[PDB]
Amino acid sequence: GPSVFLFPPKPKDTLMISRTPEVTCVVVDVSHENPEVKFNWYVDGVEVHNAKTKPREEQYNSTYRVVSVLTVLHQDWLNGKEYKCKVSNKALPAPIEKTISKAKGQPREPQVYTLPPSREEMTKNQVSLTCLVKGFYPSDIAVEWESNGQPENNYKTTPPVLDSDGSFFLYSKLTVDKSRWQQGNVFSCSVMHEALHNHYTQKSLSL
Amino acid sequence: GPSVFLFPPKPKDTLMISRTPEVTCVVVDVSHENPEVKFNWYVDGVEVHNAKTKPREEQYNSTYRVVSVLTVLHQDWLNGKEYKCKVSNKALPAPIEKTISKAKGQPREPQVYTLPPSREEMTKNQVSLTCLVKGFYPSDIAVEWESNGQPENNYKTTPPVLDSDGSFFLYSKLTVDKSRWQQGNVFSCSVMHEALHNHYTQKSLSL
Amino acid sequence: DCAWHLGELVWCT
Amino acid sequence: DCAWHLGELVWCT
Ligand SMILES: *[C@@H]1O[C@H](CO[C@H]2O[C@@H](C)[C@@H](O)[C@@H](O)[C@@H]2O)[C@@H](O[C@@H]2O[C@H](CO)[C@@H](O[C@@H]3O[C@H](CO[C@H]4O[C@H](CO)[C@@H](O)[C@H](O)[C@@H]4O[C@@H]4O[C@H](CO)[C@@H](O[C@@H]5O[C@H](CO)[C@H](O)[C@H](O)[C@H]5O)[C@H](O)[C@H]4NC(C)=O)[C@@H](O)[C@H](O[C@H]4O[C@H](CO)[C@@H](O)[C@H](O)[C@@H]4O)[C@@H]3O)[C@H](O)[C@H]2NC(C)=O)[C@H](O)[C@H]1NC(C)=O
Ligand SMILES: *[C@@H]1O[C@H](CO[C@H]2O[C@@H](C)[C@@H](O)[C@@H](O)[C@@H]2O)[C@@H](O[C@@H]2O[C@H](CO)[C@@H](O[C@@H]3O[C@H](CO[C@H]4O[C@H](CO)[C@@H](O)[C@H](O)[C@@H]4O[C@@H]4O[C@H](CO)[C@@H](O[C@@H]5O[C@H](CO)[C@H](O)[C@H](O)[C@H]5O)[C@H](O)[C@H]4NC(C)=O)[C@@H](O)[C@H](O[C@H]4O[C@H](CO)[C@@H](O)[C@H](O)[C@@H]4O)[C@@H]3O)[C@H](O)[C@H]2NC(C)=O)[C@H](O)[C@H]1NC(C)=O
Repeated sequence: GPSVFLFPPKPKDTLMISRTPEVTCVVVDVSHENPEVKFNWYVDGVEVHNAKTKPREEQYNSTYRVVSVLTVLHQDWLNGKEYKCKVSNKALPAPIEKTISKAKGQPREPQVYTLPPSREEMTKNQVSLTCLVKGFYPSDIAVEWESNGQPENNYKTTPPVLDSDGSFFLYSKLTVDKSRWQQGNVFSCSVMHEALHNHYTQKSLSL
Repeated sequence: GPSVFLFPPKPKDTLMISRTPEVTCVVVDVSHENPEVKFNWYVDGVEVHNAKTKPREEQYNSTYRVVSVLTVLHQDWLNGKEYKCKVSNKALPAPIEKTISKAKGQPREPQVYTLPPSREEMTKNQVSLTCLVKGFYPSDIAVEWESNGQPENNYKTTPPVLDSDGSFFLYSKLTVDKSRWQQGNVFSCSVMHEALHNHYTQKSLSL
Repeated sequence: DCAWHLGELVWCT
Repeated sequence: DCAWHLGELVWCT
């Protein structure tokens, strides 16, 4: 029988007004003999009709993958509205329903602190620039780095770790050439989270 | 039918000569009709006989949980020897075999750097002491904190993250009362890994 | 006021 | 030489 998986929108799509967030209802193990799948979408119980079906995709393992996409309003998602996707198909004795929404809990503003490399590190080829993002809730966040308005892609960010106070924290490490850091260059930690003023804040790091 | 899960020993047990590491072969979904399970252990193909069976445990969901424990030698584990557990039971068409051993790849020594709390964090009631452990391989490690020889339990450590050079790194955050920090108290980050001299290293941090 | 990430509009209060 | 963690013997080369 078919299986269903309901995915939330990307953090950046919900936090940036210049983007369009969407919920994706994925149906796997759809059979070749009965691929007709009916979707019924609800938002807080009220049925909606603006969803679109993505083109069917052959998986080559004897099944299809049928997907429905529902566009959501930034404020509707951020306000904790619930999205339910009901999936009906002939091979399904009874319709399958999945529900997803933002994590419930009072949102808390992340504190962002940039931390320079250790004195002991000043002898290696490349130095590490740290950015501590703590005290945030929910865990939905986006962290990036830049210098002179240009994006720095040489970084790794730990997944959010649940702190002892019910909030989340994480660390992001950007690795650069000692020269750059030594020269006084300015590097920044860009963080996007719903609880920040304008869902944004930048923290600079240099000498 | 029963299912089998083979677990590696704890990092601290393999790195400390004062401890005894062991591999654990757990068998779940054992039936009441046929609870008798035979174990055959091997180390690099050579069958061994010093394993012990833990006392049987009723799971209350209609099945038993049968477990076998094999003690290993610190050097055998660290040297990449393979441990295979074969499980036989009348409700199993053919014996089940699982194999586990240390992660393969040249071991690399972790670089440990302690990072003080951001000056911006001093407005808060408690502060964050960071410890960056990077460039290590394999990911098997143990990180703890202490002060005046006494263990500090108020910390959280990120899971190891795979870096761009094939090594792992992580961050550990100890939260202390701002007063304690501003008073000159010395805190240390204790790291245990196979590539460190004597599997240990300690890095201090103070005002 | 507004916030911008690499030129892109993020949000405005 | 050896290494000790909180008094416990870790290892000796
Ligand atoms: C037949 O073949 C099917 C396909 O197989 C092939 O694809 C590979 C992935 C492998 O599966 C390989 O064998 C083949 O080459 C196969 O389908 C798979 O079936 C699995 C079990 O039924 C199913 O597992 C679940 O996976 C969930 C996570 O899925 C996401 O992540 C994986 C990778 O991490 C990815 O492969 C999936 O496609 C999902 O990816 C997410 O996709 C969404 C929607 O597109 C993205 O969100 C939207 O993104 C758009 C842009 O694209 C917009 O941004 C929009 O706003 C967003 O909403 C999202 O970004 C993306 N994330 C990632 C990380 O990629 C698990 O969550 C789930 O786990 C739960 O349930 C299980 C039980 O089932 C529990 O054990 C768990 O604890 C948990 O509760 C579960 O594991 C796979 O998802 C599915 N793969 C695909 C591609 O559909 C099928 O089963 C085969 N059948 C047979 C009989 O052989
Ligand atoms: C009937 O009930 C069974 C018992 O379940 C009970 O708890 C709940 C489930 C209740 O709902 C109730 O049913 C029961 O009261 C139930 O068994 C479960 O079956 C699961 C599926 O078959 C099985 O899942 C696998 O879990 C693996 C991880 O297991 C560890 O983590 C879980 C959760 O944290 C923990 O419960 C387990 O006990 C395991 O814990 C580890 O145990 C080892 C060995 O003892 C420890 O290591 C040793 O520790 C000692 C300590 O002194 C020494 O240090 C020594 O040196 C060490 O070796 C280890 O520390 C400990 N870790 C943790 C974190 O606690 C997953 O690995 C596995 O997933 C993998 O494989 C599958 C399939 O290939 C993939 O899908 C995954 O992607 C992944 O690759 C899988 O999820 C449960 O583990 C099992 N629970 C128990 C307690 O055994 C049974 O299913 C029920 N049956 C029915 C019909 O209902």
